[PDB]
Amino acid sequence: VDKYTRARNAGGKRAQDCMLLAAEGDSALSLLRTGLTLGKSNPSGPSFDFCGMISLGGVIMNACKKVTNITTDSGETIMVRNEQLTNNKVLQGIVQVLGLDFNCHYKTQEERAKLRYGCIVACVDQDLDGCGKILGLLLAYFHLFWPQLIIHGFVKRLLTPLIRVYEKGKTMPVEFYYEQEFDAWAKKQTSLVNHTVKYYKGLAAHDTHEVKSMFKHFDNMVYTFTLDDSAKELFHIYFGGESELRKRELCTGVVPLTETQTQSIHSVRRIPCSLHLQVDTKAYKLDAIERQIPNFLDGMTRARRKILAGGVKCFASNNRERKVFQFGGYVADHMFYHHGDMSLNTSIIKAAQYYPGSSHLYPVFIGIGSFGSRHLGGKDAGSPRYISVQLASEFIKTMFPAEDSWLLPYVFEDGQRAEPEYYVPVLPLAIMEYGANPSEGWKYTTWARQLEDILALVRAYVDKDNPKHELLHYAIKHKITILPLRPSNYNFKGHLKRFGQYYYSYGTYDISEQRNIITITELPLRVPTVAYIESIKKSSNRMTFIEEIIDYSSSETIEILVKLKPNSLNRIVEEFKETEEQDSIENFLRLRNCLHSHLNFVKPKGGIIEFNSYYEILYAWLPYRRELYQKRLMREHAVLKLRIIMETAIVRYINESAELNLSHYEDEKEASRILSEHGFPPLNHTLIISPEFASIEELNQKALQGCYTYILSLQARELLIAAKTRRVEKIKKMQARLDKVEQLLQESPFPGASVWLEEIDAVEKAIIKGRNTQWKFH
Amino acid sequence: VDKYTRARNAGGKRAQDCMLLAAEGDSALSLLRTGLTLGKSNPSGPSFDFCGMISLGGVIMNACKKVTNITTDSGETIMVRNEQLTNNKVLQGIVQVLGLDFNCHYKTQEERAKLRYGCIVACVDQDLDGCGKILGLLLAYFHLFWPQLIIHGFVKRLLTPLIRVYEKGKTMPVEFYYEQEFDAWAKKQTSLVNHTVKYYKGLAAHDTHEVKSMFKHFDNMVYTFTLDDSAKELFHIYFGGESELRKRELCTGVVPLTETQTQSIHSVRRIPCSLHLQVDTKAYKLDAIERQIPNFLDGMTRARRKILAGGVKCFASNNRERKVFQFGGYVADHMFYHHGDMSLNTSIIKAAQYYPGSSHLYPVFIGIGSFGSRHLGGKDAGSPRYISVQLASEFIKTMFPAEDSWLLPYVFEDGQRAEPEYYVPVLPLAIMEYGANPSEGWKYTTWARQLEDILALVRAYVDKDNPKHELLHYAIKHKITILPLRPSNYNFKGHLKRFGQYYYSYGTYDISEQRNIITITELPLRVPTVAYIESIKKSSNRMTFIEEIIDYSSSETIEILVKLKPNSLNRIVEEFKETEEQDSIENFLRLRNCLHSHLNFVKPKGGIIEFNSYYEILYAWLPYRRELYQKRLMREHAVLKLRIIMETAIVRYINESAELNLSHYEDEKEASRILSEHGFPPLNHTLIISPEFASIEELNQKALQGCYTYILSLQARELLIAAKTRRVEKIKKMQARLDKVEQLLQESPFPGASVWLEEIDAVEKAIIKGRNTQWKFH
DNA sequence: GAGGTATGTAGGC
DNA sequence: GAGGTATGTAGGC
DNA sequence: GGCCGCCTACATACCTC
DNA sequence: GGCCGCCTACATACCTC
Ligand SMILES: COc1cc([C@@H]2c3cc4c(cc3[C@@H](O[C@@H]3O[C@@H]5CO[C@@H](C)O[C@H]5[C@H](O)[C@H]3O)[C@H]3COC(=O)[C@H]23)OCO4)cc(OC)c1O
Ligand SMILES: COc1cc([C@@H]2c3cc4c(cc3[C@@H](O[C@@H]3O[C@@H]5CO[C@@H](C)O[C@H]5[C@H](O)[C@H]3O)[C@H]3COC(=O)[C@H]23)OCO4)cc(OC)c1O
Ligand SMILES: [Mg+2]
Ligand SMILES: [Mg+2]
Repeated sequence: VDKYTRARNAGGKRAQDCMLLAAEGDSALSLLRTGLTLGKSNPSGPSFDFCGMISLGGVIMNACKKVTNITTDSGETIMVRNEQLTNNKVLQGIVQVLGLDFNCHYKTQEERAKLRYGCIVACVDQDLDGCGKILGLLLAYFHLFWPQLIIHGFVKRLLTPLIRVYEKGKTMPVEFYYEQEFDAWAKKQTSLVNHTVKYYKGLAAHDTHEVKSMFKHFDNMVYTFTLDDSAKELFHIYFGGESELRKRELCTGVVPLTETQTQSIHSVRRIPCSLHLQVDTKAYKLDAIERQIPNFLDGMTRARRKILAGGVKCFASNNRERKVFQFGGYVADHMFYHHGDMSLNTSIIKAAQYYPGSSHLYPVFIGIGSFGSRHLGGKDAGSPRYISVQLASEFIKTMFPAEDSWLLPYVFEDGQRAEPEYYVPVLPLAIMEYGANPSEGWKYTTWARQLEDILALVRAYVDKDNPKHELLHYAIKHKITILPLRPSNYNFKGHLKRFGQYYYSYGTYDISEQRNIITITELPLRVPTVAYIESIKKSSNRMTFIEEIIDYSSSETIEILVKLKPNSLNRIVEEFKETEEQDSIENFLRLRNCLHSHLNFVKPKGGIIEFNSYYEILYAWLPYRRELYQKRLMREHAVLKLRIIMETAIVRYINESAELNLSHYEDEKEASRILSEHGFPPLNHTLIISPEFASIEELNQKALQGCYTYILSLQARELLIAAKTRRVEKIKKMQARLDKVEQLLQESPFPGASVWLEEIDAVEKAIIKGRNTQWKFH
Repeated sequence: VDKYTRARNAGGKRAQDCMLLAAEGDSALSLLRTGLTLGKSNPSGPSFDFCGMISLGGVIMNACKKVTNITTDSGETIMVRNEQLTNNKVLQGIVQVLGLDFNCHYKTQEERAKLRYGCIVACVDQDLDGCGKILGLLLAYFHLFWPQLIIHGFVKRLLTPLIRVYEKGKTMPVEFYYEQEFDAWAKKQTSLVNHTVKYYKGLAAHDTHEVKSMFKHFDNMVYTFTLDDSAKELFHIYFGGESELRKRELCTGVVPLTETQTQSIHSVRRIPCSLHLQVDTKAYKLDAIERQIPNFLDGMTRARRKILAGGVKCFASNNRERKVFQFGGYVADHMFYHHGDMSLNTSIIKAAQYYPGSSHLYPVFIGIGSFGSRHLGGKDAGSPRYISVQLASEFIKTMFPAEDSWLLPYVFEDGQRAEPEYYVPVLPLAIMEYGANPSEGWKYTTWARQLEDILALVRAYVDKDNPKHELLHYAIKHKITILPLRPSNYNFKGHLKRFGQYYYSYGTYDISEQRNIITITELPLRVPTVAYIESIKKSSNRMTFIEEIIDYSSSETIEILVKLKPNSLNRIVEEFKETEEQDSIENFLRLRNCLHSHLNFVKPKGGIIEFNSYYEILYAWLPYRRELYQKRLMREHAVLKLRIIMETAIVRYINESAELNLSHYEDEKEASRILSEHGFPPLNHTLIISPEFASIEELNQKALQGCYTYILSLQARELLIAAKTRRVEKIKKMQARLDKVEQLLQESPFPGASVWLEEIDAVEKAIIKGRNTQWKFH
């Protein structure tokens, strides 16, 4: 068994006194090695005797979905392990280490005494990924096979502090375990004075003195799992079985533990399995749902919106090419991505990919390097080390305006601003892209719609001159859906058809009877075009009718020749019995693809939402964009009023500076006093010149007060009359813009509808420019 | 054979038309895959037929040092391959692919026809590492075993452009191959207008259109190696044999190719092996010498000083902990490290390590995490992802002053400033650290001296009040070396002894005759203390006298018990015959270590230098520090005079601003004209407030001219009388400092000697503070 | 007297 | 009517 | 996310005649 | 510096009675 340092005096007569430390990873392995190799000067703490160490190798395989429970009709319920379940390395290694067998029920004391270890202790990072997923899977495995071990306290975990607050002059921390508990303590505290807060997002984050202090009290922080009667149904719901049983379980939200329950947990270290599944596992499931399911407003997940915000910040100053690993490091540093860089780099590569049938029809990045062709389905991309990306600055700036970004709700990580909670683009991305992802109860599949039907719908909704504007609003009222929405034909030489309530994409083929070669030039929408030939070479009877398959397709195009038997050409027609929707050759070559859509997204609040059609998603996305435009115009009006009054005061001071002559006043106090005496308005120029994320009410409440720094901070060069004339012209331009904004707020359909129209035209032009340049705008 | 995609139609009757593409890495593999899978629309270019692909897996093993050439006395010179040479994976894979046997000499045409490929083509990055090292090793292998293959043009390479300059409106580049050629072309060019310069520091840097254009002319850029009569001695010198034979070969410098030779190379693609060894291999050897051998001024290699400069820039704003991989990415991005991050992260970890016997006695970083203990010799450090570092801000700022860093010579990469060419600290790091590195002809071994003898020497050199000042200067004159230099005793409980001309470090042991257990508590200076017990468990007779060895040592301390045979205690004394320098037990347990020093460093110019003693290194380091102090004081004097005159002009304008009243002047032109009329001095305040990297002559030549921006850029708040009084006091302080500087330049030993003394005291205090806090200054 | 074997360091492929 | 087998996507371990 | 072949020198061990 | 086991759902194939 690899990554297993055997504990001495284990497996013998003293085996009942030995514990096995199951680590979720190698960082936990290193922490355990340090703690157990403390050795001398720490006799109370454990050493490698009576303490074995084993790694779980990340998450483990869910055995609830592997067991079959067949042939229980013989009077006994026998459970048969899957061959994939039998051949797993980590589970069989754990079974070998413990010396346990599946056939035996560990009822009496002797059966447990047969074990090679007294108990198994799990050490995982104090986070959702590991405390609720890895530990949850391990607990489910043990409950599924040997419930008596959990009942008799064979399974336990070592609990580590997530957050430590140190008060100055005191060496003991508060070691809080959950974010909610720490927040409650902080709000209970009068102030955070002389308090240093440290977050341990992983076991390896602990320091040498910290791990020494932990292992000094290693007899503590060890909690035994207990099995209740209600735990069976919870284990069945969360792991294994039908997905729907957990769907209705994951649409509610995590119920926090009562104070009495937490007090019982900490007083005596006996964690019920039901409570663990209710809290930690459910929290992990909800987080994974919010992490792997896109938000319908921006059509992109937390990872991809985080990447987009990081790219916007990184490439704003200069659009120079950046290596994928460097950009991922920048995103993790600035956007507070605390998971890793393998998945982040993979997500960046996927976001920057662009080929026929790729997931992203309008990528947010332009990629320099080899990002993979349609033939490998994006799997042939090069390493992130030697691959560069750039921000599609014009497409993003026309699709995600910065002024909109200023007014979006934002996610705050540890009190610091991070990527926005959601973006509200001028056009719905959730309808314009492809995707097929499972996530802990819900599957997400989306097929992109044409960028002619969506444009028509949005323009008819916004433009009052559109003849279908009133009809479209009535459709919004009563869900008529008068205008059509159709799958995108871009980069697809086949043809889409609709039968019943389903769409099918067909590849095209050429038959040369005299040459007896079948030429296929376009395959279904998202087939990898290389796994396709493997599928057609593995169909037993399909391969019998043919002799050779050669792939002459270059990049971006498909051209495959099939040499078949001379007498089979008619026989195939007799073999497959073509229907009205697919031909005999299409049936033979699997050229038809039924496209299914699972329109499951996450709400802006954080829940799950399911749409029956793409019209519903569009109708849900419309009001958010309307309200964003309206509030953006209102904020622009307010800030422009403030800027006009500030600039008028500035010009007045520039005019009167000769008369005032503040060169003979003591300091800023006297100068501010005399400026207030002369009637100059007090206002904080920092907020006026840059409101940033300032709402209307706070903008007003902060601009009503302030200092006279605007007057004091202006340089001598601004006193020249040319600068004053430029300032006056700027005031005229700003007041004209203010009048235009006031006109915009009174527009007939809704405020800012015309601005939405020009934005739509600009983003359409940018998208066309991208399409006709292979998404290489240079 | 792994990483080998067999070419079709190879190994048969058409094998003579097939070529094998030997790639130094997987990025080259990806480039070759793209080029060969271009396929359609590129019929002239090659495809996977007639073109095999194989990876070299980085550098290969040098077979010149593995062959033995034994038993040639039988009338024939038979060469015997080493078992390590036989068992190498990559070389045997290449041999299998080609179908080459070692016994046969490929004289006639039939023997070459027996080969499975027509020729072997090497593709490597156009840089010193790969074109001169990997290709050089491959050429040496082929020349050593089958010279007739090189003679008959079996070995060839594909050459790629290092630098491409594109002129606007023209699609063809200039594709320059060497830095010298590109520099000559650029200086020949009148100006760099409408020219875009792209550097390809690796094959994967090429773009899709670029690789398509390259493979369109793939019949070109293929150069066959030719063997000359003079190539045998060159191959022997550069690879294999004695090191000294190349020592005198690497102390000269690379001789550039003549224009006629380069014209012959590019006319007919026939590269002589002698020219390749003379240019590319020698350049690689010189670069590796400069890369792996520290500079005696700062005692750190190019990578290490690059890391130091990157850390100084990164942690200057905030000393917050940074992950090792993040810091390595920052260093690579800002200091232009174009090799990787594996070696960079390893170097960062080694630089931040601190334990008894570690290489760095005074690390430049304080490490948060597990950097490894003395037991594994630093090999037990954790992964760079979960390990943090901080800059030892006070130690660095007292040891590498910033004002010194302003005046150092700097390395410019592609016209952009990078880490300094060398640091010259207040105390010689080359004398105060450990190290043992081979580098292409020279070995570097250094044992740190005590930080009491070095301090005494430097203080006696600098302080004129020291009673040995004149004696030390006379010693400098005639190399007496009156004062002693001894190895450091810190973190070493043993004792150093000197015999003849060599120093020996001894571990200490305690003998308990009644207990019959030998307890060793301190081992030699740099033994890993775990490989030590492996060495003592592998000595056949040394293990016979003993029964058990147990390691009770914790971190930072050594405590090992040896249980030996009851009657062996006296027999060991009879077995080993103790000498006057080592005892019988010390001989038995290998507790004596002779410390050897190979004082080989790199000159600031770029050569190699060898010192016979540490006194020579100290005497070489002293004048550089003296001159830096003198020039720093000169620059301070000049810039302080400039700041005095600028501030006096500023105060005069602030006083007269009421009378001037520039508020009625049209623009900056008239304002500057009237200021010049009033007698205000013109000078560029940007250089005055921050000369940054500016010499005396350029500082003067730029300060004599300038604009009046200093007057125009000052804010209104500065016109208050308190600001004017503060400015006047600042002028008084700066003039007093100027007088003190003028006094400093007239100091008796040399200018700035006293400043050197205070610097020495400050760095000694900071070092002591680190020493007594386990290098954890917090 | 016998050497050729294996190790080991930092900066790189 | 027979189900259990294998695959496959993106974000994570 | 760990792990593994190589170069370069030079000294020091062991091993075998 | 590449490469490899897992979770999550769901539809669609094949395979076998
Ligand atoms: C060895 O050390 C540990 C490894 C792991 C697993 C892991 C486990 C594996 C395994 C591979 C991996 C690997 O995943 C790979 O990442 C790749 C990243 O690029 C993308 C393109 O492709 C991904 C592979 O699809 C995936 O397989 C690790 C990445 O980060 C992890 O957490 C993964 O192959 C065999 O078992 C967990 C640990 O404890 C927490 C460890 O200590
Ligand atoms: C697989 O892909 C390639 C690999 C390579 C080699 C390499 C080769 C190896 C091998 C390992 C390695 C590995 O070195 C390892 O790095 C580690 C980095 O952390 C430090 C602590 O420890 C280092 C190991 O001491 C070293 O062994 C690569 C790192 O960068 C390289 O260049 C190395 O084990 C077997 O053969 C070259 C290529 O073409 C250019 C490749 O395509
Ligand atoms: Mg985690
Ligand atoms: Mg290179």
